[PDB]
Amino acid sequence: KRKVVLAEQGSFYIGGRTVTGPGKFDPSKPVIPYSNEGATFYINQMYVNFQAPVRPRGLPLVFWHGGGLTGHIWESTPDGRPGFQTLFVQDRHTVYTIDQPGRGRGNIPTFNGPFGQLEEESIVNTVTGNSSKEGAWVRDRLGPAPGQFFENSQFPRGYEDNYFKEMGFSPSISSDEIVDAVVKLVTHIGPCVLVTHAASGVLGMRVATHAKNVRGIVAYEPATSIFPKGKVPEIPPLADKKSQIFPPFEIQESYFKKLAKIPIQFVFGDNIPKNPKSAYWFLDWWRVTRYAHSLSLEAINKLGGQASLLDLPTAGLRGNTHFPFTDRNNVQVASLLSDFLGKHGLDQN
Amino acid sequence: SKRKVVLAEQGSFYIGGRTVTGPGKFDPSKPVIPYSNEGATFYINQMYVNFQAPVRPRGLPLVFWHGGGLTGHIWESTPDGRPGFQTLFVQDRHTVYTIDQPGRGRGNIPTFNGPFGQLEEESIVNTVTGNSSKEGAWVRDRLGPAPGQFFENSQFPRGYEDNYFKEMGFSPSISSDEIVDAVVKLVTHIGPCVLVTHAASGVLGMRVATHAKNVRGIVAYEPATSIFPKGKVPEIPPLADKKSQIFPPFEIQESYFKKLAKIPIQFVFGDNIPKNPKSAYWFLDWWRVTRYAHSLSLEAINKLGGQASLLDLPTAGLRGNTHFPFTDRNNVQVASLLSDFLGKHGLDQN
Ligand SMILES: COC(=O)c1ccccc1S(=O)(=O)NC(=O)Nc1nc(C)nc(OC)n1
Ligand SMILES: COC(=O)c1ccccc1S(=O)(=O)NC(=O)Nc1nc(C)nc(OC)n1
Repeated sequence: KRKVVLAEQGSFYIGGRTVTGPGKFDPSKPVIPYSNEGATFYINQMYVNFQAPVRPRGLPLVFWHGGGLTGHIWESTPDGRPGFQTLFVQDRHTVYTIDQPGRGRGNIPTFNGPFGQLEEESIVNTVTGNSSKEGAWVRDRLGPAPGQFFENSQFPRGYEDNYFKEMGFSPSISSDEIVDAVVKLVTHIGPCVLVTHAASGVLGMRVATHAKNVRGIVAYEPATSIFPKGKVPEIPPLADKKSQIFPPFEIQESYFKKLAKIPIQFVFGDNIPKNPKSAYWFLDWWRVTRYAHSLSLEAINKLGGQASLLDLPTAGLRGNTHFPFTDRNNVQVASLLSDFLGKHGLDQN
Repeated sequence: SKRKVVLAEQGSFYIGGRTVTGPGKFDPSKPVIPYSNEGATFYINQMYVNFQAPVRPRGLPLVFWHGGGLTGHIWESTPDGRPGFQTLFVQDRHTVYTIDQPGRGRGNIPTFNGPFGQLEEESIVNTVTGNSSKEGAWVRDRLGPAPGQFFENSQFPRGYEDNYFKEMGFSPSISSDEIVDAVVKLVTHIGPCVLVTHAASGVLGMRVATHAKNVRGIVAYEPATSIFPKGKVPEIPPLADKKSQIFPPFEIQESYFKKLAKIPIQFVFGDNIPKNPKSAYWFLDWWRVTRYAHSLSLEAINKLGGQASLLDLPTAGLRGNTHFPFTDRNNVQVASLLSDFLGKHGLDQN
């Protein structure tokens, strides 16, 4: 189950821009400590890893980590079982895994001075934000409160430290520049399928509207819904009657209509309440966010699309967290992804 | 195929680090976003580790440790897309570990809710960062004497400058002790192994070896900081500008320094390091004096009974290497010299 035969593997950087400091560079003057004087800095570039099997069949898969994550989540589970990278190379697909700008091996744009500041210009904010272990525990639905598990949980218990260690902050790079890097990658790859997660859900939808090479999307628990501009439906507040889900992203209808031209599947795990749950903010947030996505998919289908919501419990898989692809039953989750690819001919040459 | 690789297994994991906490208690009924430090536990300073194991490995696993401002990418591929040392050594029948050290790449960057690096009133890392420019890296890496220029003999993959410089970035002010600690923990997990280091990780790998008997050999590509027994640093001249000095050598207690005499150690240097003072080119002159300091460090290990050597790539018949010989155009020939070192010491046999 662990063996993999690669025709080739490697990694590269793509996307990004440059910014420049003031003045000139004199190679005769001390280079350390480093200075912005005469400086060119490459910023906002993305890291890309690829592994290609012998005799690939179908389109390459581009696995795009969720918020605060890296391509690690597709390589291995926290307890060291094979991730989707290995499983899909074994399923005969070329597999690309990225670290988006601002995350992991992607660029974090900072210079000589306060974080993110190039002289007078703020490239990214000096003040950061970052979830705690406790916030991630409830966001990911391991259980209703930190340290508590749902009885049915598929989480690899005992490997909590390993799991939370994979998460971190993201600097305030604009979403436009993140989308731009992935559009450039899709242009480089050719026809492909995006497999997204959480924060990369809305970003992958945007990429597809800019890149006809995206031939399908599977999004694991996307975090932000998308609608045509001016056509956001009524979405309730949370059960606390004060909080809202993430403001839906709005795009011009001419771009939104491109989503109707490819198969799209959103995949949700378990333990999302059907009814308001004021005691558990993130559980209630997932209830309303899932509802908003159901409306987003319906809007795509009213434009002639083929956009579906797969609830893993309906497929017979119980207890999945917000990371179904690293849960204990991730092989069965992968089988459902192979099923989607096969139905839509994305596993054939 | 030159690109074909057969893995018995591959994967990645996190190791090392500690936790820090914010004040107060976490209430799951209160809005979790925007993120707060209240009731928070944060995992900080952990390291990312990737491994690829061949079918039936022969000899010790290799741990490739990137230089300053880099990541494990530099061992995966060259800027122009040729195989890196990860592929070459898996093909050479060694299990290969590649790390992103704490503060770099997939390793943790310790920041929270607040100004960068600050957890309430505690400064975990500095808010003010430092980072080289393209121009600083060009001369540090000896592509040529000035940005845009290449040495006549250059092995750099010319035309792929954008790819190359895009791989570099800043490092937060994590203590070197905590970086060493994470790698010591990895070495405990792996068992007997060989460290292959680069630039900034040179001195760190020497330190790891003094804390971890499982390090059975070191190959260091152009280490940046020299190491000596405490209060035994030899006289080292200032640079030709009569103002600058090399990096202050690291000093360790002699009982730890002596551990370096028990294992084979090779430092590898590329080309275009001047023999004589060069006041017009600061980094070239810096490399001249830094290489000299390393020659004295290796001599101090040998005087204690060690097995330390300096491999100048031009003396081995390889001309034009930069500060990254393992991604240069002749990196296959550089790899053959690493295989030679491993074979000489039996580190390629079980
Ligand atoms: C791994 O799971 C997630 O990606 C994820 C999933 C659900 C909620 C939060 C996150 S996240 O915090 O970690 N990433 C994210 O999308 N956060 C976010 N993004 C935007 C654009 N705005 C706001 O605040 C309004 N928060
Ligand atoms: C890949 O090349 C190198 O690794 C490398 C190579 C040559 C010089 C410098 C570096 S470095 O940029 O990372 N720095 C390093 O080794 N640590 C460090 N950094 C600074 C800024 N100051 C001091 O001490 C004053 N030490």
